[PDB]
Amino acid sequence: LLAEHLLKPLPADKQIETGPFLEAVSHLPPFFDCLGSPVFTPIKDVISGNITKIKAVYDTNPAKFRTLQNILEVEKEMYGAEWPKVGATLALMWLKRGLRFIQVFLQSICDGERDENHPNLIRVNATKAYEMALKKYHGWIVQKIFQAALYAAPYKSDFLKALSKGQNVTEEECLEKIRLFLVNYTATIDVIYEMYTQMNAELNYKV
Amino acid sequence: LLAEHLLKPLPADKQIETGPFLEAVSHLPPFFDCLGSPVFTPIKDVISGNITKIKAVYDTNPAKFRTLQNILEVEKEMYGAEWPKVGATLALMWLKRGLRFIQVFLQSICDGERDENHPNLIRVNATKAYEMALKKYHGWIVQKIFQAALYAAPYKSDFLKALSKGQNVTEEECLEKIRLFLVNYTATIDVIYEMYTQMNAELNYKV
Ligand SMILES: CCCCCCCC/C=C\CCCCCCCCCCCCCC(=O)N[C@@H](CO[C@@H]1O[C@H](CO)[C@H](O)[C@H](OS(=O)(=O)O)[C@H]1O)[C@H](O)/C=C/CCCCCCCCCCCCC
Ligand SMILES: CCCCCCCC/C=C\CCCCCCCCCCCCCC(=O)N[C@@H](CO[C@@H]1O[C@H](CO)[C@H](O)[C@H](OS(=O)(=O)O)[C@H]1O)[C@H](O)/C=C/CCCCCCCCCCCCC
Repeated sequence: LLAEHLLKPLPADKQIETGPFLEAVSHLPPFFDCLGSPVFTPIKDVISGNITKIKAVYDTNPAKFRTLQNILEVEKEMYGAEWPKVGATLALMWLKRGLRFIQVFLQSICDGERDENHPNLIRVNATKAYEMALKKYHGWIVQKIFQAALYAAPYKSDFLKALSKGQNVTEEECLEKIRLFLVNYTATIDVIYEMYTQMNAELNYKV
Repeated sequence: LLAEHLLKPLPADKQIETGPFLEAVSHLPPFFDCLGSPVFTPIKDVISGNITKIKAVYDTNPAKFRTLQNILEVEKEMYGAEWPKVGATLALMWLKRGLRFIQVFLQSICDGERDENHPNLIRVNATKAYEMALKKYHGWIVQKIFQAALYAAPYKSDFLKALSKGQNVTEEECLEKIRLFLVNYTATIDVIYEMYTQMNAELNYKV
């Protein structure tokens, strides 16, 4: 149930408190265990791992790492020339990309983007999310692994069904709750991308 | 370095002490982080997860769960009709299959099985291991994911190189240490398979 854990709104100064953020996004990886296939469990674990790494660094000193901007600027100072490919900065660099993937996927579904010829699939939505969020950073083996995983994707009706877990709500109602979640989720992700740009903390290497 | 953590020999009564076993096989999953690609990290984590689950159950009562046979017979009693698809029995059911995969792969390399036309690849060895250990239990998406991952497989020379980490030893020496490790490793795995048969604890479902 996405809109039961809305993200906070951005404050005027656009600084994101680390503790609240981590707590919010930590409700996202489990969803990957209700998409119908064990092919997604490794994906839960990849995104959780990013979250766990940021929390581990935050837990060393919450006041020093109070906001996400604090994390980047502090680690830049701590690590010198190995930064930004170290620590929580690297974990959040990759986290923002998974989060962005989810954002683009959910927004595509809610904007009614679909394959007219195969309308209860979610493949076009996942393929667009992947091209926007992830593909730039994956070598061809991983891109092939994505293309294989796409076939385990559930039908759209089943996917919406699992997002409400059985609430007996119309798809229309379901999509409206998703639109609501997307408000502060997109705004937050955009601010994390903008901070990576302003700090020159973004790297373009492929895996 | 495989032969620095040899498995114990089997005792006369062919009972495998749980603590020692777990400690031994826990040196195996890290190796997946030195094969040259992030495609294997999810694999480290899948096998570690099986090991972690068995240890978690063992830690509740070491004396009740002293041997692997103890685990199966105790859980059969604890869980009734959900057994063998529960608890440490299910974790070890899947563990033995990963361990068997590694065994068949290493033994194939050491027996000189190779593609004459592509002699410094390890693909035929991985494909045989997969067919012997795993394929029976994978649906076609996962089989496709395996076929994609096969392309991240290192060259044989690099793989042997990483097993000695840089020891300046001939491949011949390397393979002889692997043959030595394989003695008590194969014997132990075979006893775990035989216990699954004798207990009727083996399930054939696909993922
Ligand atoms: C709430 C709604 C849910 C929305 C989702 C519904 C979608 C359903 C639709 C379609 C299904 C199709 C598949 C969808 C795929 C979903 C993708 C979600 C986003 C995933 C994000 C992946 C990010 C990524 O590429 N990561 C990559 C980079 O990770 C980072 O690497 C860094 C070093 O360069 C660091 O190590 C870093 O670690 S840390 O310590 O700094 O934290 C670490 O996190 C990571 O390598 C890729 C992971 C994906 C797995 C690819 C490999 C799979 C191998 C499979 C092998 C199996 C073969 C075995 C056969 C028996
Ligand atoms: C020391 C020497 C090292 C030797 C290895 C060198 C090999 C190098 C050669 C070639 C490389 C080619 C790939 C090689 C593959 C190696 C395979 C190693 C053995 C792996 C064993 C897999 C076992 C397996 O199939 N497991 C399956 C069943 O697991 C069990 O499921 C149970 C329920 O039915 C339980 O949940 C159970 O959990 S527990 O709680 O009870 O413990 C759990 O462990 C498991 O589903 C399969 C895992 C493999 C990953 C497949 C999915 C990958 C998805 C990738 C998605 C990425 C897409 C994202 C794109 C951005």
